[PDB]
Amino acid sequence: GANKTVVVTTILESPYVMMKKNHEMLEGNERYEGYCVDLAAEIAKHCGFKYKLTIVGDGKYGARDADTKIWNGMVGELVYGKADIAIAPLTITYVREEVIDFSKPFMSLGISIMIKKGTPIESAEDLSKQTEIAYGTLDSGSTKEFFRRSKIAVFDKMWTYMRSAEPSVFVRTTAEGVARVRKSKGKYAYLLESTMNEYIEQRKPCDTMKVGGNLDSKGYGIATPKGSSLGNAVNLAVLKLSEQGLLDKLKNKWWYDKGECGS
Amino acid sequence: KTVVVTTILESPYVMMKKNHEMLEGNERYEGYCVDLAAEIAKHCGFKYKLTIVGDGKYGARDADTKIWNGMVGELVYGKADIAIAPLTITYVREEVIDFSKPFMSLGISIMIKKGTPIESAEDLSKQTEIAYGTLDSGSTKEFFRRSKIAVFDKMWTYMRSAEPSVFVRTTAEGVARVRKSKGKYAYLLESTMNEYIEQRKPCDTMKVGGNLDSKGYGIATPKGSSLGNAVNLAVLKLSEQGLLDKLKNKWWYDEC
Ligand SMILES: CCN1CNS(=O)(=O)c2cnccc21
Ligand SMILES: CCN1CNS(=O)(=O)c2cnccc21
Ligand SMILES: N[C@@H](CCC(=O)O)C(=O)O
Ligand SMILES: N[C@@H](CCC(=O)O)C(=O)O
Ligand SMILES: [Cl-]
Ligand SMILES: [Cl-]
Repeated sequence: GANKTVVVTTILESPYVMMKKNHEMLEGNERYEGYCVDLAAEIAKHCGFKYKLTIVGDGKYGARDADTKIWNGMVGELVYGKADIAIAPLTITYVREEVIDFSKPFMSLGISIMIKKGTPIESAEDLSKQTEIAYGTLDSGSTKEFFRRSKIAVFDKMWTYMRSAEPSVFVRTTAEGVARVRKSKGKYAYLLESTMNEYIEQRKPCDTMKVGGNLDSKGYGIATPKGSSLGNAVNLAVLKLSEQGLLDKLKNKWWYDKGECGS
Repeated sequence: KTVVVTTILESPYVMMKKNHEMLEGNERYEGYCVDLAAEIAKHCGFKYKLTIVGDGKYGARDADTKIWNGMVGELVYGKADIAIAPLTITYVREEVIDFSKPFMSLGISIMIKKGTPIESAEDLSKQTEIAYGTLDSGSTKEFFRRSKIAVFDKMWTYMRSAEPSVFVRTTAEGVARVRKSKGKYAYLLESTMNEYIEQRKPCDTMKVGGNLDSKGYGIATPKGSSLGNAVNLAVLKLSEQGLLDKLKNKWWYDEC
């Protein structure tokens, strides 16, 4: 049929998608800025479609309820036909690839540790061997599923602690995890993707840091419903933008050019 | 029936075993990609035959004839069913073959003989005493040829017309040339192979600077192959189980 506006699901996650300072008087895509906003514009230009950015209603990345088998978050938006494409820091995973399609990765990341500066923690093994410093992850995301599923001894030990910790060590948004690190006087460490860790490390008040190596190695992909006619073009678009150096330029723009913690 | 796997002799991905002359079939070979092939085939449930690519090339399309050579050509022209190798995911290749999600990350990197006064690609571009080049018929050469990025464009203009040729036929020859040119040759190659060589005797090379780009190796299949979906899920499964990390540790295991 005639061309239709593509519905893009995304999530309010800095610096991927952020409200512009004057958003209260703006409409449509103009309300937003950030890495994924710029990426969405590039992808759409290369694939030749118009689009509408829509923030996912439940503010979640996407997990499958064990009871009802219903997908929530952005994955759910794609699975149930509420969006045509997800352009967001959405991690490529086995269980998601079973139900949606992913482009080749546009950004690499690994699970990493965020501490308040001066916290006596250097590694995941460090965390697993003590109890004074609590630690947790985001809900409904790939990091929590990583620990839940891991058969690796250290990570399994961490999961058995996290799943039963009281009060809950899990948070609903990345921002909540960051606040919890900043406010807990070194007694909370946050497990999150290295991309978000490195971003926060450059924001005032510059009181956090990433420690140790990454726990795994993965990537974000642009996601489409299985069998979507958009998948092929979007995939080539990602590889073209990568080859041209544009993805590198966008990361520099949003992570480091705008960094608040010096040169 | 039996899946024909095209691969290439490239340490530590695929190597001839000691006394391979008395061995046969898949048993002749060892390495990261040999182990990976075994895991993939187990998860997908097929039997396979490892075969070394006839022309010993990764794959490039000839400008005139528009014929693909190397492992890419073997997939394009139906000589193999799947490629399991350090085969780089690129735009131009994705137009003619399919790739799994990446099983290993890499970037183009600089190898120098230790003590060479080079810190970066920018450094290389702005001098002429030290010659530099890349592998033939591979993604690295194609990257520089295609690049509009100013430093890389400048490097390409020099490399394409340098005499004698700065290009080499195999990775081993690039490394040998670095080691024998007394610091007057730098080799542009993927960080994976750079890091591997860095840890092997005579310990006289090193990787300098950051990587020039960021990409990955994928398992490749002909377009519309029945194997694509299962292979892709198998890679992600192996990744999440931590086995790709274990295999990297094994074959890049630490001479220096
Ligand atoms: C090589 C590690 N790995 C596993 N396969 S993936 O999850 O598609 C991925 C994506 N991006 C970078 C790395 C990466
Ligand atoms: C994020 C960079 N990037 C470009 N897209 S790719 O070439 O499919 C790839 C593969 N592996 C890691 C990274 C990677
Ligand atoms: N990128 C993750 C969310 C962040 C996290 O889980 O740490 C996902 O797609 O689920
Ligand atoms: N991995 C490369 C070969 C090595 C190189 O080009 O440096 C390819 O697939 O072409
Ligand atoms: Cl419309
Ligand atoms: Cl430039």
